[PDB]
Amino acid sequence: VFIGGLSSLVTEDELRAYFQPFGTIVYVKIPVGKCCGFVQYVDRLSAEAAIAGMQGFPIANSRVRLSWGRSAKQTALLQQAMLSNSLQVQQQQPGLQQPNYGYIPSSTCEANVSSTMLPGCQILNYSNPQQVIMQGSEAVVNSTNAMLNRLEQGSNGFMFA
Amino acid sequence: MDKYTALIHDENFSTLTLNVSRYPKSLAYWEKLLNYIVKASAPICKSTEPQLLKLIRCTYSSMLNEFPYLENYYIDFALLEYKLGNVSMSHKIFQRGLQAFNQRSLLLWTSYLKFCNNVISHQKQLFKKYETAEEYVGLHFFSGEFWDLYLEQISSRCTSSKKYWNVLRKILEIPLHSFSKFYALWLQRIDDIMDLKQLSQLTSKDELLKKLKIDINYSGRKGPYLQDAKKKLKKITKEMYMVVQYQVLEIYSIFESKIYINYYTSPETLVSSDEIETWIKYLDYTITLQTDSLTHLNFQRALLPLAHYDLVWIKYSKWLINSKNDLLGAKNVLLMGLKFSLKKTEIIKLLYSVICKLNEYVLLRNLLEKIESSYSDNVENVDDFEIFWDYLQFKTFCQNSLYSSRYSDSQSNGLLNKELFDKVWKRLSCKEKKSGQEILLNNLVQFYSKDTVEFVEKNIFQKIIEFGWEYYLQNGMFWNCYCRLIYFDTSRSYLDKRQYIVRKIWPQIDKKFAQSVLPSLTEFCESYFPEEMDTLEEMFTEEP
Amino acid sequence: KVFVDANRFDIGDLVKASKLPQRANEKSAHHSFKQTSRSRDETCESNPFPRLNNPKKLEPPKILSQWSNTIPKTSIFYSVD
Amino acid sequence: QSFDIWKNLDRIRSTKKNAGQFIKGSLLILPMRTEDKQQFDECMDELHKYISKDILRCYPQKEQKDEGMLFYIVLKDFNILDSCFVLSVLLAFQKRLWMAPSEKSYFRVPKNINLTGSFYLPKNIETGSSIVEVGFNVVPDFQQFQVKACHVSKFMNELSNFFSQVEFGKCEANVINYFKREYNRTYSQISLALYELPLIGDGLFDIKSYISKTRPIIETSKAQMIKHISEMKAYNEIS
Amino acid sequence: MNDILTDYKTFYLTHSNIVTYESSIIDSNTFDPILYPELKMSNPKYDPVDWHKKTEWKEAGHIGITTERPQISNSIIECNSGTLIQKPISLPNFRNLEKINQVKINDLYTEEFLKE
Repeated sequence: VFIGGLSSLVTEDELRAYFQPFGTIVYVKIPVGKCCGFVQYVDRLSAEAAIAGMQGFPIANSRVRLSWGRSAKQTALLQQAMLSNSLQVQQQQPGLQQPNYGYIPSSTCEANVSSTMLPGCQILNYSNPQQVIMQGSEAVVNSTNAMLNRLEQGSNGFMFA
Repeated sequence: MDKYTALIHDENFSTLTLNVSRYPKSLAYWEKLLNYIVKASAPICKSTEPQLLKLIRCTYSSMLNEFPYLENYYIDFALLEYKLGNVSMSHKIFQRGLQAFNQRSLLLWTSYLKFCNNVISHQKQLFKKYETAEEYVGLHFFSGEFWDLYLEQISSRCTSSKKYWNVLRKILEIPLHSFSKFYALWLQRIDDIMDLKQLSQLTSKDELLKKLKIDINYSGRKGPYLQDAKKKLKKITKEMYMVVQYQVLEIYSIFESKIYINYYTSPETLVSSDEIETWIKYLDYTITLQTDSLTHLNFQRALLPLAHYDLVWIKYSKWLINSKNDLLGAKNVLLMGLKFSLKKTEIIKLLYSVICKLNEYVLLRNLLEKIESSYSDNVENVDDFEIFWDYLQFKTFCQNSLYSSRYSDSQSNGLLNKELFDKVWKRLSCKEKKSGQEILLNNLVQFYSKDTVEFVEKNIFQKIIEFGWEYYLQNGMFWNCYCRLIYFDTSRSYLDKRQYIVRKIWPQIDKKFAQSVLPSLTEFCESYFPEEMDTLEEMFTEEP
Repeated sequence: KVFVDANRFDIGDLVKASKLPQRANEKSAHHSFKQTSRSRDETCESNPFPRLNNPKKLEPPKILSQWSNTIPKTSIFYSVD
Repeated sequence: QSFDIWKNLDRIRSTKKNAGQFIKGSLLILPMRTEDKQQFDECMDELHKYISKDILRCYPQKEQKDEGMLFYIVLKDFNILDSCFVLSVLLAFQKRLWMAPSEKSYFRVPKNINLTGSFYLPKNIETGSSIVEVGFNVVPDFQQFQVKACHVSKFMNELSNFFSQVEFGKCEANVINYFKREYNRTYSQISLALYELPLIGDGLFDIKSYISKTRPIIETSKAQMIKHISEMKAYNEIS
Repeated sequence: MNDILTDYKTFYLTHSNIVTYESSIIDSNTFDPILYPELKMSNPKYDPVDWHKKTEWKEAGHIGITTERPQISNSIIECNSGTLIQKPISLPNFRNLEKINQVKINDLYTEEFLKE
């Protein structure tokens, strides 16, 4: 996603806090003072859900402008080949080499495994920053426990995100 | 010896039946048992042994009561009973097959109508069945076979040839996978018209006279005027072809190209990472178009490949809640989603909320009894915490609403009712074996009153100190909670709560545990007591 | 048990019955392909994962050749091969 | 208007333009639950006194749960009013236990409450707001209806406006035994689905062979995701 | 917002009774503190309570890329064929037949960040 129209008073952690529950997230780097950011998800489904859900929402009192937009490498490539104005052709983003069976897209797990591998559960997942973890049994305990931690520490001021 | 007794004294039958009766929800055992019983009657006819036909019927009926989304076995069981002489039973077999699919399956309607053409022999009743199948499974993307079957019956029975033009004009606007055949029918049938009175078969005569400036009763030379007529109707059909071609080609290029599996398969199968994504996108597409038969049909169509996954059971229920506002519909979708999905916890958590919002609380009070009786009154010892906590919140809501408040200043007694606090304490007593102890502690310190906090401090925290259990003494969240209980109590002043904490909680924690307790207790003392931070640092300095 | 058309319980015996004698040796000696007779006794266990055994995508919807120029000329998404 | 049923009922008697003559072959079944039977029997006995026994019957179930009794309420051949009276009384009484435990008068309905429940009609109806149909109904023959949270007077008003429109036809004599048998089949199925909640892994799934069947594909899947992250890291890297 | 809705649902379930809840339900907002936190979680912009020209219709199959799609104005596909025979069917009215080839894109990326 290209998140455009930012306040420029918003950090990267505070911008990770908005766009994280839509799905797991590879990187959230933002340029120094171009008043616009860049968020990249693992899933196409989660990124489309983020553009639907967060369109025009105000981050630090400025209506935000969400749309698509390439990476940092491709942007440097297009910028130098546009100052040389030669071709400015792009490259397709890499596929997941499907059929992939473990993964149920748009799903987050935040942190010994004998799982019965049945269909309704989730077996594999992407780790949060990055590597691949076998999904444990106790996702809800770790998640709920971390959000009680986040509430009690954020009320006193140790994370603005 | 006959076929039945010979079959019973066979050795394989006890093994196949014991493997089915041990492992019910594995499908291959059922199909092995079934193929063996059918092969054990090598001519099947009307004279085979009735003690053995009763067993083939019990096998098929029990399998289809276990695995109700198996489309091909309803067809096969109905065709077996059709072979055995009675069509009266095969009607019932197809109709429970349609009902377990909630009337929205294409294959059972197609096979039921190619069955019913032979045996129903009454024309208006057969056409009422085709109208029923149309209103349920008509707008299916692959329903070219249904409509072509329907046009076959209309062109063979009817003598009027008006009903053919009617039905074909309804085919022309549906976005089917193979709509070009149903356009070529219309094109050659316009081109096969002969005189001006038959142009009123399509539309009304005044619609022609206004929209296309064409008079049926133009008497005169009717050659050129009929050719003008055919060219203008072919132009209108070309425009409607463009609209249906756009919608068909858009659905095919984006969504329907990517789904490879459309069948139920078995409860042990896994659906790819591609097709979970394209079914979620394709349901999200369908909801936008605001055609309701097509939306119920696409949800019932997506529940063939991943019925068990439960992503759809929740998405379909939330569609019935917040887009169409039919909330008993969304209660019934989750009630039917408990039977299929293997991960029941998210559906039971949403289900409790849907039942509470409908103001049907006795159904909640009865539904909690099936969970607290499914574990045999021992839900306090459940392995997964996610079941117990969703249970305990709504059981606390009901237990506050039955028994009126026991404490002062109008406070419902929450977790500390003597029937619920025992369920809390039998789980806090297991001490590390059960997961999720910290959330029980952290949800027991929100009382903020005098006698309520005094109950909590006298019953859990003091008693964990009195038993001296090592897991909670070791763990810094316990002492953070035992400070945060007293400090947010609105019955004490500042001096006595600060003096109570620093003088009678912090001395009690053992200095051998300080390396784990101090990182959690330091954040408390840094947030609320910055002045008394040096006392806490000098209680746990490295040199005594 | 349904779509094979030779193991169907209603028209099951008729298809085998009307196969014909083929009293010509060269009638069977003409074709050298496989028969692919799918038995009725097959189960759920074989082909456990349908994607991994190589599947085919469904064919695109056929359109009228006389109106083949009225199609949208560019698709939306860049698709390869 | 008021919160006394009789004033609302005499209003709906006077102003509703043939509110008397009944509906042909009209049958309505409303299954309701109660925790205690002795509170229920007083309301149902007073209710039985006012309405003809042939018109309203109460079929107890077999008491299979033995805790929550499930009584079917059937109104056969009711008028346009009898329906309003019985529905207002029962829809208030099954919510009297939770909200107003002190008032205790089975024909006067206090003003803090709102009427909310559901009833079943046969499917062979022709209808040619506050009462809506449902989509995705679960009993194979009948049409579940929802009534959403109204006053007592608006409930009477909307029940009369609803039963003016509807037009019943030609059910069997014992269709009520069919509904009893069917609704008991449905809640036996969902109870026996909750009894499979512990028993998923190895209880009835032959996990010993399922794990050996889908161990290598989870392993190749994990390989493909690790390869994906390294490939995507090389794609984003400026280098 | 997700943390607040989760902890407030957990708090309300254990500190409030039905007599408070059924008097807390008001219908113009269809707000209900048991179920409304369960629906408002991942989407912040949630209103609780002419379709062919919204920005959810126009970019339906594909987000960001807006195309006015051709459609028939009076379609009969919701009507059953048991009721189409009662009176003869009118001709179709069309809308947006000029735009089967036009697709348009609001490229925020290039304009606001590549070309500043």
